[PDB]
Amino acid sequence: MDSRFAQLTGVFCDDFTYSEGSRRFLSSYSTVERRPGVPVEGDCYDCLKNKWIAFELEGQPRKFPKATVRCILNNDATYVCSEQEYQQICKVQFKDYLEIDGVVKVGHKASYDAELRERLLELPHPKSGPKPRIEWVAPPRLADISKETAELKRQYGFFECSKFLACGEECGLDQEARELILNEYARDREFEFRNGGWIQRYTVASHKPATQKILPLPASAPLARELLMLIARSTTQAGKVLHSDNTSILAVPVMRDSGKHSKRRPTASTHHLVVGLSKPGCEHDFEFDGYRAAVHVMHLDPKQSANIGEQDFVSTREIYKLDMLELPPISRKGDLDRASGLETRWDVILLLECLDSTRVSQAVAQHFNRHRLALSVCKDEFRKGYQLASEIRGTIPLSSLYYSLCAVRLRMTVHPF
Amino acid sequence: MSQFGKSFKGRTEVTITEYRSHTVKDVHRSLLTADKSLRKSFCFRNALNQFLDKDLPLLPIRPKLESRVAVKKSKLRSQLSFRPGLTQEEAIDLYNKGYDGDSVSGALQDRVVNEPVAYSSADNDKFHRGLAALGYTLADRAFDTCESGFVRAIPTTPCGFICCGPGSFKDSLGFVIKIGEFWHMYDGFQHFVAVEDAKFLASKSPSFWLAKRLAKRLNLVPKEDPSVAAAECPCKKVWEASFARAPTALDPFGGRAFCDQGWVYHRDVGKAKVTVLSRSKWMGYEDLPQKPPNGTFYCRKRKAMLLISC
Amino acid sequence: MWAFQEGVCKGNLLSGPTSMKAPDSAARESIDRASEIMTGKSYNAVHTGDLSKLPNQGESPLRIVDSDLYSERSCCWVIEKEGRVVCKSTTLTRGMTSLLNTTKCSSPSELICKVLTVESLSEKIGDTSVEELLSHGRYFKCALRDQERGKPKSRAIFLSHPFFRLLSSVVETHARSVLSKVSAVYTATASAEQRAMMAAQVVESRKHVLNGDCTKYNEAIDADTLLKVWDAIGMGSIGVMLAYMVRRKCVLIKDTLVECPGGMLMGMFNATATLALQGTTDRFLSFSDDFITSFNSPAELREIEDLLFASCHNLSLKKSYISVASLEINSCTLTRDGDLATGLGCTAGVPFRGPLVTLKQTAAMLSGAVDSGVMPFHSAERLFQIKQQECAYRYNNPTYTTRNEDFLPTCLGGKTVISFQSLLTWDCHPFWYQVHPDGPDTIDQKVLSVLASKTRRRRTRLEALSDLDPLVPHRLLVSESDVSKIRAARQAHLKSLGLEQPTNFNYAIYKAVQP
RNA sequence: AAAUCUUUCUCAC
RNA sequence: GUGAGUAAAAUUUGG
Ligand SMILES: [Mg+2]
Ligand SMILES: [Mg+2]
Ligand SMILES: [Zn+2]
Ligand SMILES: [Zn+2]
Ligand SMILES: [Zn+2]
Repeated sequence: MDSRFAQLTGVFCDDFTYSEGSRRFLSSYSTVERRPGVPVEGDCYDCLKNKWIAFELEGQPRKFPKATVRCILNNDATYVCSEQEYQQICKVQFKDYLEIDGVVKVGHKASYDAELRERLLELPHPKSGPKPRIEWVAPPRLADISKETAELKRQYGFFECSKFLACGEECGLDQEARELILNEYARDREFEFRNGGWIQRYTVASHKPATQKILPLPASAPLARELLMLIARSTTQAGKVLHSDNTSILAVPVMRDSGKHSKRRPTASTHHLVVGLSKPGCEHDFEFDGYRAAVHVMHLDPKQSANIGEQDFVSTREIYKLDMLELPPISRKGDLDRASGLETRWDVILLLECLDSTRVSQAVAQHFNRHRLALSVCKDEFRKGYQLASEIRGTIPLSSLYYSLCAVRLRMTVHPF
Repeated sequence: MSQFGKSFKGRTEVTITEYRSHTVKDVHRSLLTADKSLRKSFCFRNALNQFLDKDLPLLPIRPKLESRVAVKKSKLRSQLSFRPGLTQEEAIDLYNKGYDGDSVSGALQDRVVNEPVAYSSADNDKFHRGLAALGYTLADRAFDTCESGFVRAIPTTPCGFICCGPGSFKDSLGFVIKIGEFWHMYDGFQHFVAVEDAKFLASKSPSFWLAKRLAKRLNLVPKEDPSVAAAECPCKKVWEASFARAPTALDPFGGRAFCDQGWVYHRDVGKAKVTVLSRSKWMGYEDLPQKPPNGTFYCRKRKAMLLISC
Repeated sequence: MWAFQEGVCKGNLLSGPTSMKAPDSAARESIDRASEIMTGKSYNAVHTGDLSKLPNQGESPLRIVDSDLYSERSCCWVIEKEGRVVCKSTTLTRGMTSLLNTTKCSSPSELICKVLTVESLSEKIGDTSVEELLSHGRYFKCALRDQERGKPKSRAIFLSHPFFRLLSSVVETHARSVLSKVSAVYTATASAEQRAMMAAQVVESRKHVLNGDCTKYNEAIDADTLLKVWDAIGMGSIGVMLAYMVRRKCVLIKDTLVECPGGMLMGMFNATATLALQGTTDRFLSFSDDFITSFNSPAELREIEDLLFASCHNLSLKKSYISVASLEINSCTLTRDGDLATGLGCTAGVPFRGPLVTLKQTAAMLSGAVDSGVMPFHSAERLFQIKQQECAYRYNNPTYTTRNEDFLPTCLGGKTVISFQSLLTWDCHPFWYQVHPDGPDTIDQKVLSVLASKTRRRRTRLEALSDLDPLVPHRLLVSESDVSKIRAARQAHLKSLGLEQPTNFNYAIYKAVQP
């Protein structure tokens, strides 16, 4: 029972009728309409339902019995009521926005504002930093990208073979030969055999990063789509060799070797060693009953495997081809080779960007877009945007970054902008 | 004891939104685990079978789009499509029919969709999602006011143009821009240049509606003068450029500023709230009379509860 | 391949980066950077510009939108076991429910009203006090934000307390309102392309265009700057409480609490940070940390740099650049005349994440591309056909389908390979409606949603209150008896017409079928 | 063993 | 295949 709502309920029921003409809602703030001889338990009394309706502000409950129906008035020009009829009545009748006292404002000053402000003042504050000196210069030239590529090449060097990147080409073996070779390679590495599947066991870790170099580009990648599909399939069906039309792989879960009862099935976080085949001629050749093939492995955690396997190689290639300039032939190392280079190597590069879960090529592409659209850039700082070695670690990411930089250099060389 | 008590411990009453938030299940997220989740226990296979045998033979057959108009590539612009919500009676009837209450309630709110389009037609009509290049148009004139929006400080439904919000000019719009020492008046079809010699508004076509508006704004006397000319004008560029709409009503001249020394003009500008509570008869309620003053009653012509206000 | 595009290409055709790396190192690096800036040796964090022009919203009523306060997204909840603090990762809905249970408040607005009107910090609101709420709301949990294109090393994001979320939501709503009032470019209804076009027009007058990003944006926005902005826009004690919690914020790295006095922890306040600059000058079009401005002479450039420094928007020397023919903002690139620059641009590929949902996403992407003029329609049709072929390669296996109906897609054992124009025109078998971008959700989408609803962090034994009458407000109070009554009534009415589950409603199809 | 602090848990029915 | 517990149980991962 608060006077501040007298007006609010006063307009709540203009002339509402319940039986023939008699007022349906009787206001408790008015002597004429108030019901004598009975206690007041609500702002208004509804005779048809013989109920009581009380008006209260948003989050400001009133001391009324639970029987009385509560009609909250939100601060955002919307109303409440337990009964849909009363809700509609108040929504229609209150079309005029009448401000009611007691509503808390966003700028409300609490009794503890001073104490909190004093505590904040006592707390530490930052110090003014130095004003930077900015020199605007022309964007980097071909020489800068060449220097970046040379720095990467000198620091990291190259692998003798293309490792797993060579798996995009046929190994020359048949499905039976491929299956037997993969199973025998798994057996050779002392992989545990259980439930008709292969598992790799580890006890101790060197805790040092694996040696990382740059992978030379194979001639082409006709089996990119098959390889990606197989990678997507295997890590969700690990243990047994999986086959495609022209290639096969084997994903072996990697789990710890505790003892008698260590672990029998892979868990959502278990990593996988993916094994693929390619033509022999590197240090990874494996021979068995007259069949020889280069076996290449790749260690992937579930997120990396899912990311790699879900990429669409063919559609990406088509979209890139839609609005592309002529792609020059390139050599194994990514250099321009008009005499003995191949255009198909570009497809291989695309495959690499799919195999790299870090997707550093995206960062390089964004920086190159900025470079192409730029007229003037900050001195010595814009160029540093091409140095991303510190941001990544691993053979595949490093090769992807190197070949992205090589692509930038080739674009500058062949089609200057 | 009860899950309600365990969850909302210490509270015997909670808002419906809070209760529903605990049992939300129709939120989809694109994640790397989709393939594994779909493979697990052949859940997608079972769902496909269930959809084919139980849900597929319940979707109504809707007609295919046929209307399309000639279109040509143009400058990039923004297309606003206004989809009205469901009326109270239609929503109640759909709920009674046995339709998912959540989806029906969700569509009660009016929607405005923004899409960048690089195609346009002579009539300047909207296009279906992804079919602007072909030219399939939304054959729907939703009583395009654009007079109400232009005058109102905050238009109830923006149309994607400067009259009703951010955007460019429309056919029935014009602008007056002071370039250097001249006033360019543009309507989209005719461009004129005006200047004041001593107290007049010297222009080639003083009778132009925009010329009259500019003269009234500057408080001058229109005068014919073919000698007035301008070297070049960007009036086409500003016409096809999109400005921001200020939340301020029109000036006494009727123009709303859009840029420096620039104003936009529009040629065309110089009971009871019967409510339907539900589609059912509520027991213990009055019958609808011939003259229901202000109460709620049940209508026999339409099986519904009608509330009469004022 | 992206390098040899004739137009502009950001190389978005592949998915973003991802890994299982723990979020400890990134969060520690961010905290160390914020601490270094606090020492005034790396970047400026002291706000010097004047914010007197900003309007005061102190008299505006205090309104809270309940829907934004509940979500299936993660949040941090703090409990006291025996004297120590334990931070638990829950869903925002569960966190808000726990907070209301602790404070015995029916709705969050009631909680704010009670908190703002306590005679002292020691006063008890339910089973807690404002002092305890402030102490608990300063705790954050660290997680890794992955799948961000162009970021090989993933950044760290932070899960906050429900109380912090409540205050932040209020203040950010009011800050967005103030922004919309300051400049009409900040309307609620404005797409990235629309904002880019408006910026292009705003900038067409001058010769050089500076497109800038701010380096270490979150760490350089100190609590003092936030308090200054909130006082300028009249936030009262809410802003003081938020600034106090931000200054004393502690981040749970692995199993140790680390103090992070400086910064705002990765986008807790975007509108306020924007107002920090937009409130000092008008010659800037800025969103979060990405801004664009225009100038004619080197003196104007020096003035721009001085304004940026005074507004604590440290220009990024690695990405910011000057152009004359292009205008880049919100990742959208336009010409100075407002036209979209030729090339792929921001077009992104659709990874294989289901047989049907992938087709729907590809249809949406191609529709967006063709509508904006990125590529011609026939190219889109060819790409759609190629995508259907690839989906058939991926998903036409017994593990996904045991059907062979003719009208099904080739990826679901069928034979029909629909055309893009036919699909978009609705000249297709009703089964294809779900593949339409505006059609109903696909089978796989519903499967994934229902599977997600049963995860550990979201599973609940509560009787679901679904399929509600569209007239009952979502904000009304209900009890267990009420829930049972309405559920029983709905089930009984459904049984009276011969159904066990409700019929899925699609507004597009319903409207199209309407006579 | 590798893209190396990651490849990991407990209990009841 | 069901539930419960731990600064987490994969819709993980926030504005
Ligand atoms: Mg930045
Ligand atoms: Mg940015
Ligand atoms: Zn090798
Ligand atoms: Zn309009
Ligand atoms: Zn002109």
